[PDB]
Amino acid sequence: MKTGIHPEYRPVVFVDTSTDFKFLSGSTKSSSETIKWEDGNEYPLLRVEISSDSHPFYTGKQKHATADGRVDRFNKKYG
Amino acid sequence: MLKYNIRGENIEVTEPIRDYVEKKIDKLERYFTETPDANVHVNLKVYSDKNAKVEVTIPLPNLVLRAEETSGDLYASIDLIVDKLERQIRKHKTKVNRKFRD
Amino acid sequence: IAGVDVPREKRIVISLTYIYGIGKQTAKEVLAEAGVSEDTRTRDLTEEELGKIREILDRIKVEGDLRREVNLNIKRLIEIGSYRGMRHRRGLPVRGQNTKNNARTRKGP
Amino acid sequence: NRLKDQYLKEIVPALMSKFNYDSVMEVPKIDKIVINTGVGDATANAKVLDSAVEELALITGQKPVITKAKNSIAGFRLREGMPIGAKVTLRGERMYDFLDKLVTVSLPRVRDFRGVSKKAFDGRGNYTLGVREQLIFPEIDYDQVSKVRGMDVVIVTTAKSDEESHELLTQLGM
Amino acid sequence: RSLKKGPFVDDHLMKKVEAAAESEKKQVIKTWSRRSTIFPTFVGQTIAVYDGRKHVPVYVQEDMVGHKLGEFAPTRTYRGH
RNA sequence: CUGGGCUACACACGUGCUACAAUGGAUGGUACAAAGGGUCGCGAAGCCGCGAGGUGGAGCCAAUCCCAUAAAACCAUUCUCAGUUCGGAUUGUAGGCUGCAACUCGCCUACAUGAAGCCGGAAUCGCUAGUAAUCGUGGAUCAGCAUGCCACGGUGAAUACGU
Ligand SMILES: [Mg+2]
Ligand SMILES: [Mg+2]
Ligand SMILES: [Mg+2]
Ligand SMILES: [Mg+2]
Ligand SMILES: [Mg+2]
Ligand SMILES: [Mg+2]
Ligand SMILES: [Mg+2]
Ligand SMILES: [Mg+2]
Ligand SMILES: [Mg+2]
Repeated sequence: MKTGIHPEYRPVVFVDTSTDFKFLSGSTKSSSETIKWEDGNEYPLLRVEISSDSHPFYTGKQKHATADGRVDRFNKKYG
Repeated sequence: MLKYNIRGENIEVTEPIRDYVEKKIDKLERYFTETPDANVHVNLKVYSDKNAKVEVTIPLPNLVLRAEETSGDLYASIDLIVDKLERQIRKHKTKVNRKFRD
Repeated sequence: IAGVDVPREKRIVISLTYIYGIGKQTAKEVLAEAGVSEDTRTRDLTEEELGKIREILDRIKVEGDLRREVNLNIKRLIEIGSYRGMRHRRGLPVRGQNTKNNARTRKGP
Repeated sequence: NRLKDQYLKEIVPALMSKFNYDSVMEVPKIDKIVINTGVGDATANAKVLDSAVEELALITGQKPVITKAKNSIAGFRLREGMPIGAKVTLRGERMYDFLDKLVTVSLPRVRDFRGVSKKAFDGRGNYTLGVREQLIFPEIDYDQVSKVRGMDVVIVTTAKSDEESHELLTQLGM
Repeated sequence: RSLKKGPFVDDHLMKKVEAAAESEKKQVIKTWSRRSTIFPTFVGQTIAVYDGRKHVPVYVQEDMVGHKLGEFAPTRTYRGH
């Protein structure tokens, strides 16, 4: 580990604002925050968008949409 | 770069006729050293007594070229309509240059 | 931020319209069910405000899902043999407008 | 840090009584992660290369080493020794933490998230992923982005064939 | 009929295919009415539609329901310049 | 008699409409006309729908009733010089209306997509006062369909030494 030629890599605690999903994995970005978790992990409380707990392929997303029947729609629309 | 437009009435505008009109009126470029691109209006008509007519209009900016002829067959009129047109280009060009040079 | 980066100096009513599938009028309802004023800068809304908007915008369709659906409809017409398919496949005007002149916005230069 | 713990505490027994391995060290693991970028377009302008270099250094934690061309192909207006590309090699704690971040928060950011390819194996147990958008990784920001450009994260595993690598990756969470 | 009072289906065309369900794509139908929306009952059938000078056969699918017959019978014969 | 076509399309030309934004876009309030049409016709109030529109039937063979709220302009807020809150082509979906029938091939509405375009080369056109410029309105043909045509009014210039 050569010194003086690497960017800082202080630990950080992740938090998912979508569903309050705590996560711990150190990251390079400081993000200017402070929060301690899991018996002491004082580090930035890095906010983030949806994590793997809500994504379609990374989670159990059910529909988020609907389907079509066309001939069913033709029968429903026409009557 | 001249763009042609033949209005063939009472006659069929065959390709040999189109080539003849295009190549004969194309030699006017030597005179008017910059002919701005313009549309040529050509009209052809034949009577019952075997007479042919050609009308040409070439609206150059300050030069309104016209000539209309009646002769026996179609080809004679086209060959004889250059003389009326060439006169007007020579008339208009040499009128401008020599008069401003008193 | 809300599906994709939105402008910062702009306004929330205007910034939202930068994502495919949303418009000026629909931005009135998503800012109404969110219960937040229209005249609010994007770099002023809190997490509580931004959270409701993302929840509200989830119900409506957005980019990608809408981008693929329209293309799927275009594909359905290409091989079914409908008349609109040849217009779509050849780039000529699809609806009922002429072609002798003024079809450049679809045919190109 | 934790992902290694769950790997060696739960995934290891699963591979044990799923593949009926003779001894312990026959179970496959992840050896290294190597990330590569290409700046072949930086033949004239040598500064976009540098920008990508600090991008990689920021995104991983270790400065990349600039790679030099091994040939002088005239089709790509090249001469030998021209600096093309960069690489960051992760081995140990950094590897596990980066893979955890990639799988839990980076992948759920692609514009069309339908699932990673199931046929991206070289045939001998190594997986190559091909993300091609800059801030798929949450760390870098949109304002700092100067040119959208892709990346090549490569995972090298000790498994002897494709399928057991597939189950190892699924166990990890790919 | 592009309104609530629709849809519009031609009588003599509709009746002919209705009694042709026993055939089950065993006879070509030769008709002129291009202004009839394609019904679910038409699915699987083959109809010959007049394109201005002749009859062109089309096999009805499920995707063709709700469209007009003439959409699949191009009239103008264009082959470039 | 049915169907198609006169609506085609690599392209060239003429005549028009809309723009390329701050004297502007958007939102709210409000004032000021003339000239015409209406009986197998105009069609109000009321109720419904975001909308185009639907039900309803008053009055009118009309200086009486309807078409029919004129628009630019004025007053407030906001946007802050960007291919944008400019521009609207193009396209997907869902509708309305006429007609026996809207695919070739009609007009209009709702949602979303958002293109060229930041004043135009050579050349060239119109206009002398309620004129040019700009904004609305009506009528003929017409079941439906006009950026065309024929008429009406609102605001309202600059310049003409001279041949
Ligand atoms: Mg000669
Ligand atoms: Mg039309
Ligand atoms: Mg005509
Ligand atoms: Mg606008
Ligand atoms: Mg239509
Ligand atoms: Mg719209
Ligand atoms: Mg441009
Ligand atoms: Mg500008
Ligand atoms: Mg009319």
